[PDB]
Amino acid sequence: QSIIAYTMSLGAENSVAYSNNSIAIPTNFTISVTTEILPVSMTKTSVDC
Amino acid sequence: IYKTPPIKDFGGFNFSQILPDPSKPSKRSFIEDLLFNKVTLQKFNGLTVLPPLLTDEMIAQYTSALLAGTITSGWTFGAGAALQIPFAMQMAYRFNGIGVTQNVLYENQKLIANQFNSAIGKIQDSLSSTPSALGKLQDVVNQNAQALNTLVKQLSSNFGAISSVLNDIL
Amino acid sequence: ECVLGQSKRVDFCGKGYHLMSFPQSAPHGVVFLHVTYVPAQEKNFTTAPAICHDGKAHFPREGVFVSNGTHWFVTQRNFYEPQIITTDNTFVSGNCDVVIGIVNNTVYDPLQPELDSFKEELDKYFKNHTSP
Amino acid sequence: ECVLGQSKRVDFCGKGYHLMSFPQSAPHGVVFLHVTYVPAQEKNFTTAP
Amino acid sequence: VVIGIVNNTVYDPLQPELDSFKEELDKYFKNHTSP
Ligand SMILES: *[C@@H]1O[C@H](CO)[C@@H](O[C@@H]2O[C@H](CO)[C@@H](O[C@H]3O[C@H](CO)[C@@H](O)[C@H](O)[C@@H]3O)[C@H](O)[C@H]2NC(C)=O)[C@H](O)[C@H]1NC(C)=O
Ligand SMILES: *[C@@H]1O[C@H](CO)[C@@H](O[C@@H]2O[C@H](CO)[C@@H](O[C@H]3O[C@H](CO)[C@@H](O)[C@H](O)[C@@H]3O)[C@H](O)[C@H]2NC(C)=O)[C@H](O)[C@H]1NC(C)=O
Ligand SMILES: *[C@@H]1O[C@H](CO)[C@@H](O[C@@H]2O[C@H](CO)[C@@H](O[C@H]3O[C@H](CO)[C@@H](O)[C@H](O)[C@@H]3O)[C@H](O)[C@H]2NC(C)=O)[C@H](O)[C@H]1NC(C)=O
Ligand SMILES: *[C@@H]1O[C@H](CO[C@@H]2O[C@@H](C)[C@@H](O)[C@@H](O)[C@@H]2O)[C@@H](O[C@@H]2O[C@H](CO)[C@@H](O)[C@H](O)[C@H]2NC(C)=O)[C@H](O)[C@H]1NC(C)=O
Ligand SMILES: *[C@@H]1O[C@H](CO[C@@H]2O[C@@H](C)[C@@H](O)[C@@H](O)[C@@H]2O)[C@@H](O[C@@H]2O[C@H](CO)[C@@H](O)[C@H](O)[C@H]2NC(C)=O)[C@H](O)[C@H]1NC(C)=O
Ligand SMILES: *[C@@H]1O[C@H](CO)[C@@H](O[C@@H]2O[C@H](CO)[C@@H](O)[C@H](O)[C@H]2NC(C)=O)[C@H](O)[C@H]1NC(C)=O
Ligand SMILES: *[C@@H]1O[C@H](CO)[C@@H](O[C@@H]2O[C@H](CO)[C@@H](O)[C@H](O)[C@H]2NC(C)=O)[C@H](O)[C@H]1NC(C)=O
Ligand SMILES: *[C@@H]1O[C@H](CO)[C@@H](O)[C@H](O)[C@H]1NC(C)=O
Ligand SMILES: *[C@@H]1O[C@H](CO)[C@@H](O)[C@H](O)[C@H]1NC(C)=O
Ligand SMILES: *[C@@H]1O[C@H](CO)[C@@H](O)[C@H](O)[C@H]1NC(C)=O
Ligand SMILES: *[C@@H]1O[C@H](CO)[C@@H](O)[C@H](O)[C@H]1NC(C)=O
Repeated sequence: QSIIAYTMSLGAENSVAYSNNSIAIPTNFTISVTTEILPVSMTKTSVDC
Repeated sequence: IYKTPPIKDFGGFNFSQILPDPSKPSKRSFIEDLLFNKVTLQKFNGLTVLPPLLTDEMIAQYTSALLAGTITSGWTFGAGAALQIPFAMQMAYRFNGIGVTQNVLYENQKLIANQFNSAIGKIQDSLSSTPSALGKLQDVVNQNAQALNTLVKQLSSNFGAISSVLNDIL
Repeated sequence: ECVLGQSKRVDFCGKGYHLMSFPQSAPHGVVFLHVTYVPAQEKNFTTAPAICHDGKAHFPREGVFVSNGTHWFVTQRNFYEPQIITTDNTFVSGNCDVVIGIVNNTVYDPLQPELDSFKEELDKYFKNHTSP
Repeated sequence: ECVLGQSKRVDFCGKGYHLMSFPQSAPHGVVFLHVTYVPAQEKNFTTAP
Repeated sequence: VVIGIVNNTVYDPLQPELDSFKEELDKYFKNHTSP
């Protein structure tokens, strides 16, 4: 293992096949849970001059 | 990152002004070439400018994916697996979000087609004629330069000393 | 909004179609558990903008017309649920001479099967009445 | 919210009834092209509740 | 109870779907008299 430098990849390339009479309709689904974190306060502090 | 198909049979619309132009050295379209020309923009005393992480060509590649996806797939690619729907039914769904029935579009397909194409052309003319259209961005670049320039001007102030040249008083 | 009700602003309460969330406390903060519904594997089909049957252009009340290459039906936008083409699921609007790219299919109405049973029922009653 | 989908909030994504938007890059910014439906000339009538 | 209400006839699409059948049945009854 070593350190290397390169150009970043904008993501995984993927093309879509457009047409004027083609449609895709899902037949299944999954229920995934995603977390989310937000700060709401800080430690209050008072100082005497 | 999606990419548009080579075919441009989008039901009488043309997205030419917004679809990227391969001719330019950078993959930029007609509209954002006007914007890059409108805006007007290492130093001795420590003042350095650092380059952004995303190079200016890299951003233009993202906007193509955001634009290619929304012109062939609808709203699905943002909230699931990408699915293809012809553009003629893409507009029909949008009208249902307005509360007008979907028959109106297929009854007047030509009129909406012409009005959309004509409207896009006006934006290129309106932006390129009046110079005050980009006031919001132009404020940011001017504000940054002015404050930084004043800092250099401050080195010539005496601040009540005998001379503003540090080596001179020494 | 995300918790006390259901949200429609896409990608605000969870990535995908949102259902609800369950808040949890934290030291000097708060953490959410968004529950998102996202479609699984897909399948390509043949689609149409409308159906003309007797000179009139037909349109689904909600969803989209769909064909697998042999027959046309109507299903919901986000889940494959085949249904027979019914007029109760398809209103009519004017003639079909302007719909660009229009295709052909017969249109069924759940009115006919009710009439078909009684029409056949009426046929036998008249045949019986010939005996006297 | 109104590029990956359609917005029902009034005035939030352009004056009038909204259909979609198109993003375009810019130096240190972004410019939006809101395509908004707007009702044309009207006509008076008589109504009953 | 409703204010501002006015009178107007109301069309019922399923009625001609049965009126035509009843009309055609009544014709059959007249036809059934001849034999
Ligand atoms: C596309 O969808 C069509 C609608 O479902 C489908 O037609 C249906 O096909 C099934 C078989 O897959 C038939 O089911 C019957 O098949 C034989 C026919 O005699 C019977 O013995 C069986 O017991 C069974 O009931 C349906 O009858 C048929 N429906 C119609 C209206 O024709 C196509 O097959 C689908 N095509 C593909 C490629 O999947
Ligand atoms: C969907 O089915 C419709 C009915 O089968 C069909 O309309 C029919 O089209 C044929 C031929 O296109 C017409 O036949 C006449 O066509 C031309 C005039 O356009 C004449 O020169 C021919 O000699 C012939 O008489 C029918 O008149 C016409 N019927 C009606 C009621 O309009 C549609 O074309 C079909 N649509 C698709 C996309 O296949
Ligand atoms: C819609 O049709 C209704 C029925 O055809 C009609 O209601 C009728 O109104 C008249 C006018 O008042 C009534 O006539 C009687 O009115 C009072 C009682 O309301 C009596 O004291 C009088 O002597 C007179 O005979 C009818 O009795 C009444 N019929 C019914 C069934 O309600 C409405 O008026 C029509 N709508 C409008 C806007 O006119
Ligand atoms: C649904 O189909 C599309 C393309 O339609 C295909 O066209 C014919 C070749 C015939 O085979 C039809 O039955 C097909 O439906 C698929 O897009 C292609 O996907 C493959 C990989 O799966 C890819 O190699 C091709 O390049 C794609 N086509 C184009 C024009 O780029 C699509 O993948 C199919 N749906 C699914 C879920 O696989
Ligand atoms: C629809 O009509 C209104 C006014 O109602 C009419 O009033 C009388 C003139 C009589 O004809 C009634 O039967 C009508 O119902 C119009 O409002 C007027 O607009 C003009 C300017 O266009 C203005 O000068 C008037 O003052 C307005 N009327 C009032 C009472 O203020 C309205 O414009 C008509 N609809 C359209 C699309 O023109
Ligand atoms: C939809 O997908 C789910 C999983 O995402 C499928 O459930 C699995 O089905 C396989 C059958 O091969 C089982 O072995 C797994 O144990 C199932 N998973 C769970 C969590 O129970 C489901 O069958 C799919 N349904 C359809 C109609 O495609
Ligand atoms: C798509 O529409 C656009 C605008 O309505 C068309 O753009 C012009 O087309 C003419 C015809 O060749 C050219 O001379 C102009 O130079 C084009 N404009 C620009 C800014 O280059 C375009 O031709 C249409 N494309 C199709 C296939 O119809
Ligand atoms: C779809 O496009 C092809 C060629 O681009 C064309 O031949 C075909 O007629 C189009 N479909 C419809 C329904 O018009
Ligand atoms: C005709 O109807 C009567 C009862 O109404 C029944 O008894 C008789 O069997 C019927 N005729 C035939 C041929 O079924
Ligand atoms: C509407 O208002 C007028 C006067 O402002 C009144 O005469 C009339 O009765 C009202 N309409 C109804 C249905 O009551
Ligand atoms: C009248 O009834 C006879 C059966 O007795 C039937 O054959 C004939 O078609 C009927 N008339 C008409 C006009 O259908």
